[PDB]
Amino acid sequence: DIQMTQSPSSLSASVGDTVTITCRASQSISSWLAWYQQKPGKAPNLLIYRASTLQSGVPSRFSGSGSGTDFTLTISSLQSEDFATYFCQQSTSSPFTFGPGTKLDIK
Amino acid sequence: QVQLQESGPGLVKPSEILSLTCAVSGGSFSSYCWGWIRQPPGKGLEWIGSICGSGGSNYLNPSLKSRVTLSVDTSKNQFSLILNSVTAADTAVYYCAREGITIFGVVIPRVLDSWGQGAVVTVSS
Amino acid sequence: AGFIEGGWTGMVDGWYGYHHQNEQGSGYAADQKSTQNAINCITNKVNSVIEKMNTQFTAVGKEFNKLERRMENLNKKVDDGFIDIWTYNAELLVLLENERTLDFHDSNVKNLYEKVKSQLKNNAKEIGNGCFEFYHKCNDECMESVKNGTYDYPKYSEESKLNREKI
Amino acid sequence: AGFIEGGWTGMVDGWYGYHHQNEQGSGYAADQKSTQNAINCITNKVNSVIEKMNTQFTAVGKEFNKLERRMENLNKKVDDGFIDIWTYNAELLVLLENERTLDFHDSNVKNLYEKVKSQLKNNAKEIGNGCFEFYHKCNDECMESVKNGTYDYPKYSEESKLNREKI
Amino acid sequence: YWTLLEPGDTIIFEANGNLIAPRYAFALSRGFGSGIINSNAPMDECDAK
Amino acid sequence: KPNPENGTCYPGHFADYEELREQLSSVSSFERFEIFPKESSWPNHTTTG
Ligand SMILES: *[C@@H]1O[C@H](CO)[C@@H](O[C@@H]2O[C@H](CO)[C@@H](O[C@@H]3O[C@H](CO)[C@@H](O)[C@H](O)[C@@H]3O)[C@H](O)[C@H]2NC(C)=O)[C@H](O)[C@H]1NC(C)=O
Ligand SMILES: *[C@@H]1O[C@H](CO)[C@@H](O)[C@H](O)[C@H]1NC(C)=O
Ligand SMILES: *[C@@H]1O[C@H](CO)[C@@H](O)[C@H](O)[C@H]1NC(C)=O
Ligand SMILES: *[C@@H]1O[C@H](CO)[C@@H](O)[C@H](O)[C@H]1NC(C)=O
Repeated sequence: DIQMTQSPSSLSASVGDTVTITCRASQSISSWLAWYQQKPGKAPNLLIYRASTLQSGVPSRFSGSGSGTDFTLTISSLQSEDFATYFCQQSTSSPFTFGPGTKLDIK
Repeated sequence: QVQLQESGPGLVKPSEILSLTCAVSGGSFSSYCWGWIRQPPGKGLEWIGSICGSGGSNYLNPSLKSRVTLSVDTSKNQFSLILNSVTAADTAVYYCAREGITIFGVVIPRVLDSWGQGAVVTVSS
Repeated sequence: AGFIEGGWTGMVDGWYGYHHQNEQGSGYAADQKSTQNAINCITNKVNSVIEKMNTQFTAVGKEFNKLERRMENLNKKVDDGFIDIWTYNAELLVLLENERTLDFHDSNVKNLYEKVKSQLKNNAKEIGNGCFEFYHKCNDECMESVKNGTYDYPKYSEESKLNREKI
Repeated sequence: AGFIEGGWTGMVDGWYGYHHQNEQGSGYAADQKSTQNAINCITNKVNSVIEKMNTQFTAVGKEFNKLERRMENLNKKVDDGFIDIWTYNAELLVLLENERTLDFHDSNVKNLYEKVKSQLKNNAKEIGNGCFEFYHKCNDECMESVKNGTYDYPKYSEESKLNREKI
Repeated sequence: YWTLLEPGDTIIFEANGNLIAPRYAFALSRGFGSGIINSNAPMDECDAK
Repeated sequence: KPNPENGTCYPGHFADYEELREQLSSVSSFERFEIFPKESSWPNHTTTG
């Protein structure tokens, strides 16, 4: 129902760089968003809930912000474990669709 | 921290009952919803359906509403997925996860934190 | 199972929700849109009460000898004045905000009740306990359309009129 | 349109008004009584917040030397206390009032809507967009009587009943 | 007795007796607040605003 | 401490106790040095008190 888009589709960066990933939504979802990173063949884990807060047990290098139809996730220092893909999820209504996904890679 | 373990048949013929059972250790079916997430090979995630409490609140995907039925039993402490008329598009890695996160006493809808390691299943001849 | 009777404990998904009874199934449900508005609102209010406060580097403890008695009395007076004003303001503010929170929640319940009543003006008999008993028999798509806000009168008008004539 | 849909920009006469559609003519209108009562109130509310503030000739900046370090610390502490209490109370006051004024406007809109519904009763069908549509043919006199509150129900009850039988 | 001297100032001591001479002097920077407190509690290496 | 055990070795009065306490309540950069030499500055005085 609420269509989800992601940009950029693919991005590459080195260790220690700053990367902004902008998932965008068809209709206003207010401040409700979930960010998940998925290691290849592993269970995805929660990063950001409500687009502004940090779930406990996640390193504080990750930061998210935004409102309206546009949102951003900013990572300060990107280490080796953070090179996995990322996802964007809306939580306001059914169906609770997910983002297409953005892949990170070395250089 | 809850531990999630899921058991699957691992192989399924076309068009019969497909059932997987997910077990949780260190947690109970109290004040936390439980849902199923599947991903097709190389595609994004999607949400099949969610149970909450003990059979009180049942939420289903509109596309899969007739196909999936969620059943719970706290005494044996598992929640299971029942799927009929399985197709080739249903080949996926089934994930069972807990709706463990909450704000101001409400359980946020469909925001998942801890999942299982995954049970692969393929629909083929 | 009505709001005037009490509060449900089975559902935890949202603060506000509907209970549906059908031949096909029976369970609880929750209104994500209404609850999401309210959760956001309460979060903003609490943040404004705590955030608008900004402290600075101040030193409270002071020392004066026997000769400077007027200075000690002045310091005691200004400290007592600050703490009295802060206590009175904080206590009256928190009492008023608690009453607003309960009033806003009650108003949300009444708004939801009036919305579903305006949608089901005469198709469903009103028990008066917070329950709308449908005259016409309809399956789960009917009730979720009531949740969706897309319920229509003419589709079940004749069956409802016949059910009124039966009773 | 409708108030749940949005707000009209065509009407500049008053904050609240009516839109009448008729064969002889259609145009916007305003309910002066309700708008006028509201203006005097907020004029008092805005005036009260600004006027109650009273002032006396005051010198804030004070100078002390090295031998009066405790005093300058005391003066800095007390000035910081006054400016902190002033900014906190004021910021909360504007926020609470802003919520009330906006709610007062809507409460007024809801009170107005019901007055029209009660006067019309069942003669019209509520489209649910905030618009009442007349079953009976209604000329300019009965729209302005709806504005006046002097609409008479048994005069057009027969035509409305016959139009209910047609529909 | 004590006094504070700004940079560029010279202090003069003149006496014929009964003077306790300053063996050491202290050069300090000015911190505006953070007055003295009186406690017997143990010290801990944690930062609290 | 509430009661200091070693407030002063020799009995006497301190001029402006609270003023010095407020001035020394916070110092970012503090160092100890000799304003005068211990033995070079006083040739004709004993300095063995
Ligand atoms: C620093 O403080 C400590 C702790 O108070 C001092 O140590 C002890 O202080 C007490 C109190 O004056 C001394 O007791 C005295 O002993 C003499 C012995 O004849 C007696 O006549 C007095 O009536 C009193 O009871 C105690 O001797 C002393 N302990 C020592 C010196 O080992 C310490 O003296 C203080 N130091 C300075 C430089 O102020
Ligand atoms: C629910 O309402 C939306 C918007 O009014 C509509 O697009 C959708 O089709 C409705 N769903 C059903 C099942 O009628
Ligand atoms: C409008 O109402 C007033 C008071 O009820 C009445 O005196 C007046 O005649 C009414 N106007 C019309 C056109 O009926
Ligand atoms: C010490 O005494 C000698 C001899 O009287 C004199 O020349 C010298 O200036 C004195 N020094 C001081 C510091 O007074």
